[PDB]
Amino acid sequence: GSSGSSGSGKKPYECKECRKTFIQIGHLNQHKRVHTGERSSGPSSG
Ligand SMILES: [Zn+2]
Repeated sequence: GSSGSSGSGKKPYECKECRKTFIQIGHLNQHKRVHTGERSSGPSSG
């Protein structure tokens, strides 16, 4: 099951939704906001 190639060294930041990292705080400062809402839009949805 679990698996992961070699790498993924100490990462900078880490989102909460897409759990994505960011080299610079600026790129995240804006992204973080992008996660305003649009939640629970998977099942029984388009
Ligand atoms: Zn995100």
